[PDB]
Amino acid sequence: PAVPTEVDSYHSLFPLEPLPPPNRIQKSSNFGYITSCYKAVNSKDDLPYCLRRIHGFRLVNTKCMVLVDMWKKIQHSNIVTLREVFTTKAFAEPSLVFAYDFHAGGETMMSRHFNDPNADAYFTKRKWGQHEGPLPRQHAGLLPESLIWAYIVQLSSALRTIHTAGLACRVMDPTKILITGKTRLRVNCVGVFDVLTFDNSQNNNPLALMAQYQQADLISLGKVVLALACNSLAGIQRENLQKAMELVTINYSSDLKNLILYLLTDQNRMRSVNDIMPMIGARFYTQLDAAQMRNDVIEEDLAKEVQNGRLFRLLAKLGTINERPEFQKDPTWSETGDRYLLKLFRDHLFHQVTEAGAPWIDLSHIISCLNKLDAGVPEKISLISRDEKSVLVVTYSDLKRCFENTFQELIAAANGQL
Amino acid sequence: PAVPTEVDSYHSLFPLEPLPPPNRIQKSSNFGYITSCYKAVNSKDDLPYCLRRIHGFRLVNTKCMVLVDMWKKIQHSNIVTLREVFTTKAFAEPSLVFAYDFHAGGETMMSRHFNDPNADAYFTKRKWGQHEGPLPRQHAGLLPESLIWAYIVQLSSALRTIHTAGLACRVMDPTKILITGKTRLRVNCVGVFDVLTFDNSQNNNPLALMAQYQQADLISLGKVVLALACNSLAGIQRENLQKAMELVTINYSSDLKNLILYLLTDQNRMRSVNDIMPMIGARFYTQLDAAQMRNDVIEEDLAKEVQNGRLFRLLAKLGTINERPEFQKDPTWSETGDRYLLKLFRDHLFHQVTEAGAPWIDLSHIISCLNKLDAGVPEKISLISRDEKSVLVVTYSDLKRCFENTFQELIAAANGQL
Amino acid sequence: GVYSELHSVVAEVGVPVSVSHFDLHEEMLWVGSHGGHATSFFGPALERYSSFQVNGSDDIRQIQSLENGILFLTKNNLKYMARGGLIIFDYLLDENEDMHSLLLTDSSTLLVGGLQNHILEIDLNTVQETQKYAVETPGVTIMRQTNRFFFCGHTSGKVSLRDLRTFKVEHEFDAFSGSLSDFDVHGNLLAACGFSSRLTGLACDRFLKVYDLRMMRAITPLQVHVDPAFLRFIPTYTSRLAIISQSGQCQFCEPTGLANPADIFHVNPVGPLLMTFDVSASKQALAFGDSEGCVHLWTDSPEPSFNPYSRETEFALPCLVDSLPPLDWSQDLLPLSLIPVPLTTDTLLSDWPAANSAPAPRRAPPVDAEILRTMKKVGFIGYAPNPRTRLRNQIPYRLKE
Repeated sequence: PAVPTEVDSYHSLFPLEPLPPPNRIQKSSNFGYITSCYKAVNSKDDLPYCLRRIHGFRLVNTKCMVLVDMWKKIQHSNIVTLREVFTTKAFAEPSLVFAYDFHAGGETMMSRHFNDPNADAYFTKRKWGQHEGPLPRQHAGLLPESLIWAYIVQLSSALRTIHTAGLACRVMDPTKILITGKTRLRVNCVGVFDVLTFDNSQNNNPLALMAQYQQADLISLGKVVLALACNSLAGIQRENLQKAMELVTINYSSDLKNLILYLLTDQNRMRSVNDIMPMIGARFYTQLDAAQMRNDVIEEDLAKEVQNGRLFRLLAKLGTINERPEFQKDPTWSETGDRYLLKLFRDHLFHQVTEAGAPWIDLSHIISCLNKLDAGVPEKISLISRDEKSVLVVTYSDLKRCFENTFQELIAAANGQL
Repeated sequence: PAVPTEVDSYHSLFPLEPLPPPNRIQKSSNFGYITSCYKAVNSKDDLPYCLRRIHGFRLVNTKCMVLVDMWKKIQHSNIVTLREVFTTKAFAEPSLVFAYDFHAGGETMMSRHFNDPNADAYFTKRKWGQHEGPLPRQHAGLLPESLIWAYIVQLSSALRTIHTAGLACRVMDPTKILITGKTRLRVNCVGVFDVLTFDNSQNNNPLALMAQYQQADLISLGKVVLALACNSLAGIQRENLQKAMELVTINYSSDLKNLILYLLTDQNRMRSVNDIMPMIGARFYTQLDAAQMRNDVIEEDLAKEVQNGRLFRLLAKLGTINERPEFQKDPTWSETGDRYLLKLFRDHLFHQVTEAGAPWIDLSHIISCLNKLDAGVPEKISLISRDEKSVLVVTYSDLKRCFENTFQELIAAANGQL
Repeated sequence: GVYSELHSVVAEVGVPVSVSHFDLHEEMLWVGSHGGHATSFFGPALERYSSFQVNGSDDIRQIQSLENGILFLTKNNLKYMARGGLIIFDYLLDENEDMHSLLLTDSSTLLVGGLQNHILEIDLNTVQETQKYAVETPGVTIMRQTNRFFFCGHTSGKVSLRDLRTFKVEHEFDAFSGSLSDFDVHGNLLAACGFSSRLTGLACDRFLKVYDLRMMRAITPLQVHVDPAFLRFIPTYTSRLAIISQSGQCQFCEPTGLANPADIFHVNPVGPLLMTFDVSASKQALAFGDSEGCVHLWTDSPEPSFNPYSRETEFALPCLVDSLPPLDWSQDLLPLSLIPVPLTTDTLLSDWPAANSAPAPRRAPPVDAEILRTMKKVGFIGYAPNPRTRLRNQIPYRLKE
């Protein structure tokens, strides 16, 4: 109730992240301002959108919308695509809200793989006058190198797409990647620095610093990948660069070695990501095969319940057809009318009881008769009234004819053709 | 009468291809012997299998079982996995049955693509003397280049995963590649020549000619993909090779022509799979992206249907709860009881009419209200009685609670627990 | 040649049988009561096949068995219906016509008549009256057809022989000065029984009026020891005349012989009154429907075939409840597809149009302030008078144009 639930088309807000208190003068260090995260639902399209709220920030210049348009034109599987950004005032302060979709179960790189201080303990520990023994070639907790390779593949593809679009992520930080499921990655906070550090000082040409931002992206990527290799952010420090290099030498392949060399030790040039494409080599296939096998599992699983929306909409039609008051007067639904069979059919389906008078309910029997009716099998079934005054044996196909005709009549009456 | 019912552990054998007549002395052109195809079911693990029967054979040397073991350890996505091999005499002749794991819906290269003779009529039946003018820029039958690049990716990955195990598929051919679905590929008839053409000529070393076999595999792959490019098997002919090259040059990509040149032209070296990798380039990621989009489709469909099934459970309860003669005695079914409200809810679900009173048939009202019901949403619902006297405001949570109690008491009574 | 009791059944308790008719295509028999409820029975085991109310008011007066279905006759309707109860067609007759008599001339043409002075010839497949023939003597309740003439029995006590094509009256017999109870035609002989008017009034005539079709004249009437309300020629060996009295006393006689009291047997001498009677085409079964709704079968064979060429009669299997695997309703996670599902290629029965298949948001509106104020809570129910500003289950959603 403290937060105004309604914002334009958005409703039913719920806080997602640990909310920074309104008295928290400490701005988030990732962007230099106070940020909060929530989820809402759009009334324009009935689609859910997570929202990111800034504090105390003012939309000064309008030129950024060109880049925001590029953000909206940019879509990718492993990116949390930018859909919209806007100003709000219903809150305690004028704020800027970024509306993305929500992906439940997203978990950051720290929370998934960097939540243990013991992973950092190797770098943080200092051997105080103690001989440094050989490092365990099987470091406890070491990830399969394939996972590292997969993460590299995803981030590299993201960088490729963004540079092809001619934009800069400037968000290469494990804090802004969510591992949906097991391997699927999601880069986060797209355009937030684009608006926060947006300036007009660059002679009304924002494209001046794009190459610098790209090189910063790649250097940050090298540091992140090294931290991934060390399963510890403490390795990316300049003091531990050589320790990280020797750990890479001890544990992982020359491919990863050359990677970190090529990146950490800059080539004093506008390095092209294409230059690193062959380096991954044959591991690409292992990745793609893994994906394909995941597909092969789920597609298989699909066939288990293909018929259920079918059969639900079946009983939906049943409910919208039976127990219609407007028909209780029509003699065509009386015991002398042709449609009394429908009433008797419903009574056999639901109202059938045991010989001892106990209620007789059997979902399997229900389903089986449903299957017979859906097939329209030439099997004949018997219909008995409550008092056994009148009994009729009829094939399922005539049931099909009667139900289709009655539903067609109801549709025509609903649509004004009667 | 030519198909025995039970062969070893397989029964229900159904011929899958038009079987050659018993008077067809002509050995199959693809395998050099009499061939037959059947679909059988395992009696042990109850699984579908495809049976390829070869005629007129007796085991010469048993060393081929090592190769068969190699295939039994080979598990690749795009390969028809070979399950077992055995000897049978239930047929008129002692025959060999290959049991592979079974997939439906396979359409071969020719069946999907080369089935159009006019696609071959470009290479064939030309003017043969009339001035051949400029080639039509849109050659009929041009495939999506993304699709053909995906096909070459799958083919190359299959070849490499085979070669790393020290074997040769040697069966790659248009007629021997099926297309499960639309793009996913499957290569059939694996591990056959290992026994069919099994000789101790190579010093009892089956791997003596592995390099020759793999280079022939590369050559045949090149021919296959050239046919794929031309939509005409006449293209792969030596006398149409130049026209195939020129058409591919006019139409498709430079990386594609260069790959064709590498694969087909003998480069006097043991050509390596790694060698072709850089020339596909970004198309690698483009394929992976398309795959992830298909993933995001299928998972969505699952998320629909499973929920619809859980809803069906509810509707079933509704069906067994409405209008029973025993509930006619049950005070809860009466108006003073809660279950009359369930009755009224049924009325609100199916008996909706317009402002003019005309019947309103629409799935969306029903589905939304039932989602509110099963979720037990705190959103209220005003239920106005049939006799139009009272309006009752009840939460969907309360409606769900009373309805669940109704159904569970009814089922307990029917089972006799009450 | 001696018919004895095989079985007796109750079509309807306390409601008289108003007409009965063996099905000539199957081992079936149809019994209609005066109250409008009809029931078919199978075999000597008298087993009920189908049972339902054919019409709410009009009693049933004739049942006709056809190859494709069953024709039911009431006072103001003609219903052609399937053996299982599906209505084939329903030809409503004029209320001004006391519909009584059917005549299946062939597979598709029916002659319908009664106390009215006209007989309607109707084509069944078209469900249309094709001809209307006038009758100078209304009251034709008995109708029979042989290879030579139409035999019309009139309530005036006459029998008219009419041409099979033009329907014009060719020959007439004044069998009785009062009323006609029954008449039958076989080969070269016609036997009629009925009521005549004497000084004491209208009473049943014990002298059967027997006419020779060969020489076209009445022959010596056959004096009987009962009150003949029905006559029927049984051609087992000779043309035995099954003389039926409503009191239950029935008799065998010869069409030209002498009535022998030793040929007198009793169906229901005490109690029920014989109302309806028929003989199987095989001459092996006899049915009497009485005034209590009871139908009695006498057979000269222990297990006769109602027709020597009788086709199979199908029976419906009961629901096979125990064969399916049990599924716990409280268990919402079990795979429901364990139930066998046969497949058919035709379009799914209930498929929905695109317009009615589109989902949308349907957020329910809040309560009216008026309702909130006037709503009094009683336990868990909300008791609030209807505002009367909406329709019954009017759409709570504002439909987009």
